[PDB]
Order: sequence, then C-alpha cells, then structure tokens
Amino acid sequence: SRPSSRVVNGEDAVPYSWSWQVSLQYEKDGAFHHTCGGSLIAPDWVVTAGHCISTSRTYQVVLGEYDRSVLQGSEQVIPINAGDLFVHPLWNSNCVACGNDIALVKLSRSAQLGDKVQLANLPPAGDILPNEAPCYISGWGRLYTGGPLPDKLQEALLPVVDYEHCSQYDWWGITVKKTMVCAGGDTRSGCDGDSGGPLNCPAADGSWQVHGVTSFVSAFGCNTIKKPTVFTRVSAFIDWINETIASN
Amino acid sequence: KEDFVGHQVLRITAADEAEVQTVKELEDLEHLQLDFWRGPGQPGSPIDVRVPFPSLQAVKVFLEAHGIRYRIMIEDVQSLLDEEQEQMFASQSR
Amino acid sequence: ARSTNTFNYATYHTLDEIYDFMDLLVAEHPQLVSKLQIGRSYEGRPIYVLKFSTGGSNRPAIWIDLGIHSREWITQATGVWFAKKFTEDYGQDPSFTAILDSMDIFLEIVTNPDGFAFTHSQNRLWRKTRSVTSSSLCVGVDANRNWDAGFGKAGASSSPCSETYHGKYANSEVEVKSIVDFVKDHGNFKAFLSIHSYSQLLLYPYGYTTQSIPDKTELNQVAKSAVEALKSLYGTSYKYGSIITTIYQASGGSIDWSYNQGIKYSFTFELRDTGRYGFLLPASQIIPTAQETWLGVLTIMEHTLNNLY
Amino acid sequence: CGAPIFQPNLSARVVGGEDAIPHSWPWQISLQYLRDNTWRHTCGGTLITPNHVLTAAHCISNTLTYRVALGKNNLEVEDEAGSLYVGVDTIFVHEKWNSFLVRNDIALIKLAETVELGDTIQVACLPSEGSLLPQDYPCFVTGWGRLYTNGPIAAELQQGLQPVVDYATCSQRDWWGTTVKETMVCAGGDGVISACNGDSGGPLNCQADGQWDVRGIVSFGSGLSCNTFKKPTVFTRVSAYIDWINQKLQL
Ligand SMILES: [Ca+2]
Ligand SMILES: [Zn+2]
Repeated sequence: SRPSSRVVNGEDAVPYSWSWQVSLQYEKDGAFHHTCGGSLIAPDWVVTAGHCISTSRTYQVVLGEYDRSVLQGSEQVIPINAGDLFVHPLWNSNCVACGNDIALVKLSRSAQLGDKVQLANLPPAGDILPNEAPCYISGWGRLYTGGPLPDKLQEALLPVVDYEHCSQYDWWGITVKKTMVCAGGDTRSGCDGDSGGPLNCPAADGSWQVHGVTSFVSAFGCNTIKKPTVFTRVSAFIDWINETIASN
Repeated sequence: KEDFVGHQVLRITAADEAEVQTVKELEDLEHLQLDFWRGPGQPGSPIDVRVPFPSLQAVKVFLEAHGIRYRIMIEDVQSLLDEEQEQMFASQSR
Repeated sequence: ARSTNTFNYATYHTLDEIYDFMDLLVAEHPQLVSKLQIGRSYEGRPIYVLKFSTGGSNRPAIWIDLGIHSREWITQATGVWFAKKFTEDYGQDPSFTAILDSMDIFLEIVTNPDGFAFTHSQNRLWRKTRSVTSSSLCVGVDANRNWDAGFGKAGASSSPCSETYHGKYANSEVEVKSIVDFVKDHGNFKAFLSIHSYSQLLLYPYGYTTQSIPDKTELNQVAKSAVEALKSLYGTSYKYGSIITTIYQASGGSIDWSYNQGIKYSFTFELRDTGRYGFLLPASQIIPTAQETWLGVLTIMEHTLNNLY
Repeated sequence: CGAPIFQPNLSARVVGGEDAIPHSWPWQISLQYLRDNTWRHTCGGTLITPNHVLTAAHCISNTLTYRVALGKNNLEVEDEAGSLYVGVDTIFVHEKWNSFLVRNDIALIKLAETVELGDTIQVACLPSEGSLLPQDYPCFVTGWGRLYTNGPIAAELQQGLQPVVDYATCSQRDWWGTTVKETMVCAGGDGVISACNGDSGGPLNCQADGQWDVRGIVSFGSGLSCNTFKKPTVFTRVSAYIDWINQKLQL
C-alpha cells in the first residue's frame, strides 16, 4: 500500500530502544541476507558469535535497523573488509559445548553514534548474574526454524539460569560450562533471538549490559522446557576483546 | 535457486546400534531440515548429512551431548556449488 | 559443440546439451546408434534411451540407466562418456567389438529428466522425481524406491515429504513405468546395470530381503573381477557385495526388480566419491571416473557375453 | 627471442612449488573471460610474437569473450606497471583437435593489438621442428596454478620444475598407456606436496644453449592428483606443430 503506517504491537521492540543491536549479513547473488545478531561495542567494532563467520564470504553489518522490510533512514550499512573478522583462537567448530564461541568484526568505516545508534555496555571481567536475573533477548527470530521470520526487531524476557541450576543433569548437563550463561528454560520462548544476538541485562545503575552472545539452543526447538538458550559469557572474554580492539 | 551459504556436511559415526537410533531420533525432527547424504545404516558405516545453518549448532551439541563423534567433511556447501557453477560457465560452448 | 569430437566431456551439462549430444552421436554413427523415446516424464519431457547395435532382430541385451537420483551428477556425465566410448572402441577393441556382435546395449543417460532439470534451475541437491500428489504439497518420489520389488515394505518412507518416499504404488512414476514397459516388452534382456553415486560401491541383489539370491556365488565373483579391473586404472577402491548387507535394507529398487524379472546379471555401481565431495564431485574427476568405471563395466558385459542364457 | 631481463631461477634452493621472481618468464600470459563485469583467468598461454599467443585447445569455449593479460605476477592487481590486457582477434583451434581423445590440444590466439613488447612482455622461443628432447631434461612449468583448482589458488605467479619423461617411458602400459602419442611431451617427477603450479595450456619452459624454448602446452593429468607417481603431466609437443603454427601465424 506504499508506506503503511508503523505499528509497534505484539512482541516488537520499541523502535531503536535496543540501540546497540546490529545485523550481520552475507552477500549472495548480489544481495545481502540477515544471518546473525550482534552488539555494537565500539565506534568501529562489533561482537557476535564465532560460528556466524564463514571466512569465504563477504559480510556487512546493518546499524539503526528495526524493520528489515522498510528503509526508514536510520540504517547504516557497513561492508566488512576481507580480513576484519576476528574469531577467538580457541573457538572450535567441532566442539560447540567447549565454549569460546565469540568473535569480533571491525567495521570498515566507523559508526555514526547518536540518539538512535549506541554503544553497548560490557560487564566487568568475571562478573556473574544471579539466578532468575531479569534479562531481555532481542533479535529478528532466526533461532526459530518452523515458520516465517519477523520483519521488525522482537524481544523477550529470558530470565537467566545460574550455573548450578543450568547444570542439573536433566537440563543442560555437562554440556554447559562456567563460561556460558543460560536464559529461559520454561514456557517463555527464546526464539526471538538470532545466533550471536545479545542477552541484555539491567545493570546495577539502571543502564543495560550485554551479558551474553547467543551460541546455541536445543535440537528440539528454541522453546523446550529444561533446555535454556545457552549464551557465551562476554565477561569471561573481556581480556581477549580488549587486546583485539587494541592490537588491531 | 536454493541458498546453502554456511551449510555443512558432517560425517557422523555411530559406534553401535544405540548410537544409530539416536542419530535417527534427529531424523524424525522435521524442523531441522536435514539432508542426509549418506543416511543411517549399519553401525560403523559413515552417516553424511547436510545440516542447514540455523540447525547447525543445535545438531552439533545434540551430537556432542550424546557423545557421538562427527567431523566436518564440507565446511560451506555454497562455496563448492559456487566453484562448480564457475567451472561450467568457464567451459561453455556449442 | 558442432560435432561430438569437440564436445566438452570435462564439465557438467544441462538437460538440453545432453539431449543435443545424443543427436550428434546418432547423426554421426547412424549405423551403430539409434535414439529411442520410451515415454514422457511427469512434466512432459521426453525420456530417451540410446540403442547401440550392429543388426539382427531382438538380440540379447544389456541395460544401463544413469541419473535416476538427479543430484548425482557424475552419473549423467559418465553416461555421456560411455556413449562416446561405445562408438570409438567398436571395430578396434576386440573385447567390446566382440560384445556388440552378439548383443545390444541400451543406455539411458537421464532416467529422471524433471529432477535433473530441477537441479539446474532450483535445487542442486534435489534427488526425487517431480510428481504431485493430491494429499500433499511436497513434490516427488524416490524413483529408485518406486519399483515393484518388496515395494512398500521397510527400507522406504510413506510420507510424501521424505526424500525416500516410495510413491503411491509400484511403478506409479512414469519414469520407472516407461522402463518397466520397455524392458518387459523387449524380453531379451540379460544384464541390467544402474549407475548412482556416491560411496564407491558395486552391489548385487537383494536390498529388501535378507533372503539370498539363487546365484550369489557367481555374481559375487563377477564383482571382485570388476572391482579389480576398475582398480587398475588408478587404484580407487570399491567394496562390494549385496545391497542389504553392504548398506541397509532398502525397499523397491531397480536391480531387485530386474533380477526377479530373470535378468540374472543385475548390478548397481555407486560412483566416486567417499564423502570428501559427495555429490559435488569436481569436474576434473569426470573423465577419470568415467574411465575406471568403464573397465569394471566392460568386465560385466564381457561376463554376460560369455555366459549368455 | 626467449631472453628475459629478469633472470628466473633453476634448481637453486627453494623447495616446493616456488612462487616466482616477479617477471622472470615474460611470455607467460593469462587468458581471461568476462562474466557480468569481472574478468577471470581460466588458462595460461605463451606470447610468441607481438600479437599471437599459443595456448591449449581445450581452453576455448566458442561462447566466451576473452582478453589476454600481459606482464603480470599477481592476479589480484590491475597495474603492476609493466602489465596489459589485449582483446583477441581470432582463435584458430587446430582443426583435428579431438576432445574425447584429447589429441592435438593446440590453439593459436591472433591478438588484436601490437602489444608494446616492452621490458616484461617478451616472446618465448619456438623449438626446432622435430626436436625430441632427452628424458630427464630439466624444464619449468610456470602458471597461476588453476588446474586442479581445490587448493589456495595462487595469486602469486608460480613456477616449478618438471623433468621431461621420455615417450618410450610415458607410453608404458602402467604409465599413461595408449592415451599418449608421440605428439605429446610428458613431464613431472614423483612430486613432494606437488601443488599444480601450471594452468591448463600453461607453457613447458626449457633452455636451449641459453634462451628458452616453449616445448609444451599443458594438456592433461589425473583430476585429483596433479603429479601422481607414474601419472605425469601430459603437454602438447610444440615442435610437432611448427608447420601448423607457421601456417596460422600468417592468417
Ligand atoms: Ca529498515
Ligand atoms: Zn542414487
């Protein structure tokens, strides 16, 4: 109908509220396609999951996006130069349960930071959340396979599950490491996120902190009781993150 | 045409009948959209499968969690197809 | 290619190019080759069989079908090569020359044309036919599970959406029914070979039953000779034995059908590769695979020839 | 004739398919085709006159539009000072070229422009009609690899040695049997990591009391195993085609 009036309704995130959300896209037959979530952590740096990188591909990240089906003027498109990807050296595609599933992408040209686009807030090293911590996932739902994807940025209340609550044999057993965060695990769904998407938590300050980086979900679905969305603890990788940004 | 960017073909090895029934308990899971190149058979034989990118991590941890060994045969299927298609073009005439 | 002496055998071709090749070969060796149309595929494409002959009326024959699972692109391309091979070696190679003087060879290079047309336009890894059912939106049936051999039984799926879908009933697909009709009508068929890919395997009945075939001994021996001969050229290794014990129980396959039809020499080859590339076998391996596979095939034809019944 | 201003190497020191001294074989050209807008190299060739490149027949597709790239070393560049790109005028493929049998794999590319023939564009030397070189003779197969494809390309011009394998040897039933014919030159020796450095239609370089002669055009091999033991690289014998070359050189 030409530009239909913007309707935020249902589980749509408030436009631009999650201002550090980013979209990692691969090139294909001339066009890019959303593949993972990510968080703008530095003027010209982005953190996302390690498995979202396929070295043989051309990537770009989109900033200031909400409705992927509608140009809105806030979007910024940044082509990611050949060798500007940065997967952790310990990430091993043959042991997902081993953790260390993180990576960083240096932007070719720096983000225009403003009211609509903003830098995330990283936890302090080794920082750890309490059981039942009230965190919010955000994404375009690619974690979900059985149905059509959202055009608008979505969100969900995925309260974290502490280690000794996420380790219990009938949950994620010996598969979960002290380097990962679990969120949800109940009737509340986790399908509104993307691989590499943020697990934002409300800091002790009022501001929000990117505590996680979506790694994996259950084979049975992104909404399986006792099998919470496993995230990579972005605090365990504070040393690494900083040097990479530094040394490069 | 179909999109295969980031897909991967894995070589699963179910040591014994038990490990075989569990890789099959993943076949029933229609939502994963597995493309079994060398579907399940007698234990010992290889099980080659193309697992789509969105079902990539979930399939692995499923495997890992069950203590089932797999290696990655093809890391990115689209890139192969991309080569094939490029050879064909380079070699076309009447 | 304006002739078949400049046609590029070292690449993969579209249904068209393959159909135009059959025409040149025929137009080139009019006395040796003839293109028969055995029916039409679900979507209306003609289904061709190339007949290599020297004369006589209803001489014993060999059946060779390729491309029944369309993604297995190495089979169509080696099928095109076998075509040229047959016309170059007759009246030069005494082993083959001796065969084309007593029997006929029917070669079906593209057994599933719609599926094949689909792998070039939509989904490279498509393997089934392209029929539609009234009770489902998923398209296709595993044509190599649609034969009337232990059909419907274990080793096949009944869900139209599975890649191993057996189809509504034995021979329900026209691609299969066409051959069943042609083969049954001819009646003088002594060998039946179906080429596939991959696994580097040479199998003989049965795939459904655990029941042994009346002559496992002989066929098995033929297998070691052919596996042997195939290894000569470059050392590539095949394993061999009957379907069910060498892979898994599979229902409704061609060679179990052939065999029950009395075509004693029934085998299936599972061409190159082992998994490194699988269906996406690089083109540099078309000729080589073609060559080595040829040697093992000649052996079977030659055995057939010496053991006519 | 075949005399470079950038001395290449010999069996000097470098082990494995040496990269190459930027510009040490100035008759090495890269044959490219267009697709959308990008030009992509498929085959190698040899400059033999300020407007003629000898190349393999199997490298020609009547449908493609080609360009010839002169004076290069790194394919991922478009300046390198002494470099060029020249359109083709006519490609005369040997009228007896046979695809199935891969017999007479030759073709002559009549360029369309003078081709400056500078300090990095040089013409190799054609052998003497009939020359049947000694087995084991040291020759070098240059090229950007692109033959077996599946291996980190070779943006860097490669070069590696190949020892003439005599016909008598090649033709051995357990070698390249009948496939081969006295019109072909064999080469390639027991490798070591191998890594196909020459492209299809690449040149087989050899010295002749100084200057280098193009003794071969790369024709065929095994597919997966470039430099398999007892399966050498088969090239086309340029000497066996001097009259043809000289007949088409004037068209
Ligand atoms: Ca938008
Ligand atoms: Zn098959």
